[PDB]
Amino acid sequence: SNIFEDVEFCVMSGTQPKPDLENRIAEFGGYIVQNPGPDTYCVIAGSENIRVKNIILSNKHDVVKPAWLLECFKTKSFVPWQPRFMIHMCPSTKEHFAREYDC
Amino acid sequence: AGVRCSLLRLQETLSAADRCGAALAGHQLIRGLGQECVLSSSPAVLALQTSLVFSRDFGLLVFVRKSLNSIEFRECREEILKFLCIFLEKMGQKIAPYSVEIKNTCTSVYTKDRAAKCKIPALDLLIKLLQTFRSSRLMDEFKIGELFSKFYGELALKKKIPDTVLEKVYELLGLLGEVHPSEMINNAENLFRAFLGELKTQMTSAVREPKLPVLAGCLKGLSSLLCNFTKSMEEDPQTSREIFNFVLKAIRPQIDLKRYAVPSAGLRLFALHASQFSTCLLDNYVSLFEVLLKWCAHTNVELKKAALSALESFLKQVSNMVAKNAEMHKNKLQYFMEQFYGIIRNVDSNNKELSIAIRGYGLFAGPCKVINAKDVDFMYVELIQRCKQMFLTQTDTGDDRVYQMPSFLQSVASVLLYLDTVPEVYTPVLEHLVVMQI
Amino acid sequence: FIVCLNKVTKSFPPLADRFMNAVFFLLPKFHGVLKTLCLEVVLCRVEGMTELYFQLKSKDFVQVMRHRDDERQKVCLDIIYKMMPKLKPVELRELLNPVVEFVSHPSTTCREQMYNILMWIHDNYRDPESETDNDSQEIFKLAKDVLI
Amino acid sequence: IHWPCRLTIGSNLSIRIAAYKSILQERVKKTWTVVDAKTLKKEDIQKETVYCLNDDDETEVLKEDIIQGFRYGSDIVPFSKVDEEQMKYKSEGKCFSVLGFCKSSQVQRRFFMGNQVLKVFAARDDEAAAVALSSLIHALDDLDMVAIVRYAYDKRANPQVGVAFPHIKHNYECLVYVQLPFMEDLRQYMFSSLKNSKKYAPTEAQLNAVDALIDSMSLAKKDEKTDTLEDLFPTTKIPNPRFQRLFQCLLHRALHPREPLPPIQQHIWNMLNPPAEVTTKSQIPLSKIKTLFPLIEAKKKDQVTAQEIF
Amino acid sequence: YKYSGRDSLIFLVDASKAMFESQSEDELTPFDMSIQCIQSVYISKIISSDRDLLAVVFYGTEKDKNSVNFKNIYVLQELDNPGAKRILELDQFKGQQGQKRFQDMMGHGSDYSLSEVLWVCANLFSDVQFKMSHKRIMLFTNEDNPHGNDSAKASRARTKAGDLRDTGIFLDLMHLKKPGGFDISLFYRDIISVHFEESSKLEDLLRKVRAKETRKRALSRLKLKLNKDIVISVGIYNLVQKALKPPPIKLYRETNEPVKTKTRTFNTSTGGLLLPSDTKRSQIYGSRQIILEKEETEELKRFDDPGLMLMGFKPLVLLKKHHYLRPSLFVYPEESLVIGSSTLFSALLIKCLEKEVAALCRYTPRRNIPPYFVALVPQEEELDDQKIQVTPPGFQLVFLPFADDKRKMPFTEKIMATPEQVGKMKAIVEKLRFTYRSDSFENPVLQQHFRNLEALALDLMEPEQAVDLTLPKVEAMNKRLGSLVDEFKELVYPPDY
DNA sequence: GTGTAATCTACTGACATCAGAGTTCTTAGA
DNA sequence: TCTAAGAACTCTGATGTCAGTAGATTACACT
Repeated sequence: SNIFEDVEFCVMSGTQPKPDLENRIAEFGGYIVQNPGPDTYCVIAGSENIRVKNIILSNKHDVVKPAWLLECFKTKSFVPWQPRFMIHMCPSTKEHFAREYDC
Repeated sequence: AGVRCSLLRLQETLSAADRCGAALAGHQLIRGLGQECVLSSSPAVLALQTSLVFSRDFGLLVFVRKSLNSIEFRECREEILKFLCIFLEKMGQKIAPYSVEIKNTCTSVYTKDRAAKCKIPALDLLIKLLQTFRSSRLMDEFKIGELFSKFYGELALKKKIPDTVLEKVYELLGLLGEVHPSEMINNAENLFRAFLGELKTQMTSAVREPKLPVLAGCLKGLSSLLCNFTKSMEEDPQTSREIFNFVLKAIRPQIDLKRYAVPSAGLRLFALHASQFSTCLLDNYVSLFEVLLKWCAHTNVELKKAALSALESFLKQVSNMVAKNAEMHKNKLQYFMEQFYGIIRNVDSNNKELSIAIRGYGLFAGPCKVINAKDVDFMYVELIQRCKQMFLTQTDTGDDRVYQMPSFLQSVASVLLYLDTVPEVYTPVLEHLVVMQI
Repeated sequence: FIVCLNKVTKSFPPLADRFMNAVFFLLPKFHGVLKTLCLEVVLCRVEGMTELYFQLKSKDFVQVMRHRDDERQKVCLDIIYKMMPKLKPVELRELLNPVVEFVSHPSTTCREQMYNILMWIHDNYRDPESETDNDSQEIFKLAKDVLI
Repeated sequence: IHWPCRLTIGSNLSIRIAAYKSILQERVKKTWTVVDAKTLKKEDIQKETVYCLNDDDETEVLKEDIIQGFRYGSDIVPFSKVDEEQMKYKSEGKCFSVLGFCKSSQVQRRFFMGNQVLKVFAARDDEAAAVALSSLIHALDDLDMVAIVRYAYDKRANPQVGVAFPHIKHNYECLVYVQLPFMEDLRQYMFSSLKNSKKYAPTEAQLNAVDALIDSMSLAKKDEKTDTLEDLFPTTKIPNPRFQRLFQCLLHRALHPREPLPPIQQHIWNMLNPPAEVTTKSQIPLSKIKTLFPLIEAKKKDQVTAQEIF
Repeated sequence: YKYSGRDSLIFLVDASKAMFESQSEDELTPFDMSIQCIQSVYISKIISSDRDLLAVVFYGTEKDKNSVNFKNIYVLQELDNPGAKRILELDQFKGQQGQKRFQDMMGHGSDYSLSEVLWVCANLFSDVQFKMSHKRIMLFTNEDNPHGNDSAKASRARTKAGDLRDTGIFLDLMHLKKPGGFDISLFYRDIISVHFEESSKLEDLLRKVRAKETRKRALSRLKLKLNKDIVISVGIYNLVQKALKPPPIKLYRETNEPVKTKTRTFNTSTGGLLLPSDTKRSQIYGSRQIILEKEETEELKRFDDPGLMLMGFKPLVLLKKHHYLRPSLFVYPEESLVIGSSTLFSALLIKCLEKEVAALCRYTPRRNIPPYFVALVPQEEELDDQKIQVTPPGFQLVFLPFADDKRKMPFTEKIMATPEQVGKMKAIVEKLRFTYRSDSFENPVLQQHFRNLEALALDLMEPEQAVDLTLPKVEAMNKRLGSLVDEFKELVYPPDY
């Protein structure tokens, strides 16, 4: 898969094998980032860690369901994000959803 | 040849589990490899060893470059680079197809590892590799300029760099100029400033104990550096003066130095490049000459070997120096021609010290001919009767020839080198002595 | 401590036993020339201790044996020798797996000790009382092969 | 700095308290500016810092790719800075609140754990407050107790616990505060004792010798029958020789262009040394010492004089 | 003991069907008790003594793994420096589902032999390479008779245990819990160094303490010289230090690697690189600029050869506590340098204590340092409570302040109190007493930082959010003092705030 | 020369520590 | 009508320290 390349992730949790989450991402080539800076696309976590609680306490990132990326792996095509695919969103996505969602 | 199996197992050791345990197995495995393939003698099997050691799909260099992330293999890296060092000697210049890869291994290891125990040998191998591959065109493809860049940068990382690794760093910055002067043409002056300055700090100290080994490295690097990029009769009162007074400072053992690297290296500096300092030599002639003779007899064999060369150079440079001008009479006819004369004529000193003394009687044949011709033949005489009493001793076995007639022949050569006439009446004696030496 | 003990035992086996627990416990710690001395102390009395094979595999005696250090290897093969009559076969197999390695080694003395080991194997295991012990058969085969 | 704070005792007895600093290891005012040789311009040098990964000397971008970690045993936690402010232990603020009162000897001279010693005085112009504090002070004094108060300069500063010592001067009563250790700070050591001196054995000759000594060299002796001893070494009024040397050096380096530095001015050394009279009294007692103890050798070191001429 | 040596504690739990599922009641579980103990002590050691060694090994199990391939012994994690990747492993077993995992991975609890178990632990301590300061083994069992059946196994056990006692290893078991069977004279009176069903010694191993320690490390050894001829060998040790948080380390985003800072200094006029020689120090006074050699900028401090310079002696009333400067240090002779000097140290100590007077001196802790004036106030030992060291005997180091420190106070006038309100304040101050022990409190900051560290390390659901004695217990002061605040309001307070 | 000692000097882990630099607060303040 | 200067504290980075370890260097020594 030459799709997830140029797209940079953050598998902050996952233990579904967590170290295999990024591996599956790796044959898809998704750019693997251990700690999300302002550049990264979104953050992926199979549960909540205290760092997850942090990045919730600072909305500067987009926080995702575990199942969503698996579905995009089972679409053989990136599935752009949808309300269920998230478990928290950033203020840029919230202002976008103030155009794009019922409240 | 078990080298192949042993090596094969070495790359296995990379992936074993108990890394802190796989380490010991690997380390004495590589020691076994070294012992096996340094002993080898058959010029056939030796090639097989070499091509397995520097092999690619496996082999010692790939083992280093790939076992370099871990810290559990410090001892293994150490031994593997040491074994490279020995190998490089054992098959000098044959390794020619692998020199580039060895250099990349050396620089890689120096950049990566932390503990000095692996850096010291790493730099050592570059020192050996450079020192042995001077002539060949291989020299151009070490990208020596980049090497100077990298290590010059290393010289400025807040001086955290440990002591011995710093001494070797200075060694390499030095010998780097020597091996390939052409690439250093625009960088040398900076390096001179570096060495001069850091030497100043490290030996013109005020509070800090002299980092002795650092100093030894510094001035030896300086020695290597002067081989090209000379520094005499150009900006002498600054540049040469600093170098020289530092050399004096090194030579002088203002206290009994129980360790010997510093004086030894200093003597070597003076020996190989008194040609630069010829101007200022006469300034301190008394002190220099005194210190050198007094230094000529300590027990350290390497030190004695340094001392004799030093005196030889001193006398030679002084002798060349007087041959140009007529004020240094109050120098020879006040200090030299009397002190070494008094050595010969009175002492019961060492054989070696006697030899250097006779040398000294010679090397000043020049000034003798400049000042008074009528003494030249007189000293010729005196020397040849010295010969006549040192060869006709009627078979004094084991004591008399031991170190002498080499010297006397050296001397008679020196003196005849400036005789105007020929004392033909004495001449046949001379060639009789020559035959005796033969 | 090891040096003192070695110098003691070098003319007196018996005293070792009282300290040999420590002798073993300290074994894997040391490296270098003192290792030789430690295993020498082990040698001085190897003929008596029961369950020495277990205690000896404890420290990596197999991996200890592989090291290129002539004296260390000589004492190690001698250790092998003396404990030969007492060790059960199922593990003499694993123990001879690295002994057989020393066919290629250069220390002539070391090879002499090897061949002594394998001589003894061959002499005392020829045609074992029971064929069922495939371990015994394999040991005999390997010994024969190297001795040939 | 006039620091005012609310001396808090209980939840309903706030008192405005004015905090002041008493003793602080003074640091020289302005640092040695680093300047380039032979040009002597400050602006010509950049102490720039660069962060580089260990692999192949890859240079990492200065101030947005590095996130701080911590060591927890073998591995490194990727902590951060944002998470730092989100989890750091907050606090209300000044919170100079009295935890309690305790005996003098309940705290000891040794244990003071301070950077600096505050002086704890009344916010001016509120007399009733001042007398209230004064009541506090006397009461602690005669009853010979001390106070232990949570202290904090402000937010974003680590809190702090230590003694509130109360002080009296005929011009004014005083209250002073010193850091006293938190538990993690205290250390414990065995220190094999001495009165088991079966190997040291201070014989009576040595004993009364040292008696004669410590009496003889008494740096202080009563004067004026007022028991104000011969404290002609107050050390309290004595200028810090460090600063003396520093200003002297700056001088001689100014009044002259390049010249080698001087030695210590003899008046400084006279200043630091004890007043002569003690030295005069000292020779005989030490003289008797030298014959009454064993004094096996020791070692020494070197300098540039290790290879400096003359 | 040998400093580089380290403290090593191996852990060893009875893995039989014995206590894997005793659960007589429904409030605890002996395995869930031991695992809690191990997790707790191990996390405590993480922060506490991060350099030490721990190991966990269960015995009697059905699966097998050890160095020697014995039967029924499983080394869960070998002796290694503590780390998270191990607390994770232990936690994997904490729980009813956790105990299901434990039983279905290694075994319900097979037959065993503590003789062999001790053999195993012995080999473990042997295998390590670093030097070991103390070596301690903790059983976690309750079968107070390991086996009453095959006595030969018991004889072998006593033999080997005596050996381990002789090889330099101690051993200790905390009797966890058994219905009855809560005795140590049955087979262990000769093993460990009256009795009941639960161990007090295991209670504190849950106390969860998390400071850190350093051993008897001399801060600096300097030679106290009475005069220019008599010198004694003193070790300046330290007894309070204000532990700051462990200094953080810089890491890369994408890989959490170390980042190896590389600060340097270089030219602005050209892209050159100033080597350390090529810099000068400078000040600005009197509108004129100043130059010194970098060597000189430290030469400007050389004042005295390192050591201590005792001048005189001084009446302890005069060393006023009012002018503390830095934490004090401690003085105690080091026999190593000047042999016998300990005698003179003792002499000074005894005599000064007897004649109740200080000893003033000049302190040059290291080269290149200006001297300060410090007093050698002697200290008597105290042991009374349990004959254990409390205040070590010797001299203190009260640094005496310098004139540049007094910080002249902004003079204000005094107003004495009236004996009435001070007479009541006597009652106030009496009421709120409390004995202050030295180790009463903790840094909330250091403690919470360490906590948050474990929190992030172990992927916990929550930070621990420690509650720390530093904050006052407000209701206690409101209550135990009574409403006397209004009393002092009506005594010495008018309407204004 | 050759070979074995004895022993100085190194490096490192680790721990204190000055200084240096980043940061919030009062006065004097267009 | 408000803008710097110091303050202060904390934090970071080097410098120097101490114990330990072990290497290589240097003395000693062989009839």
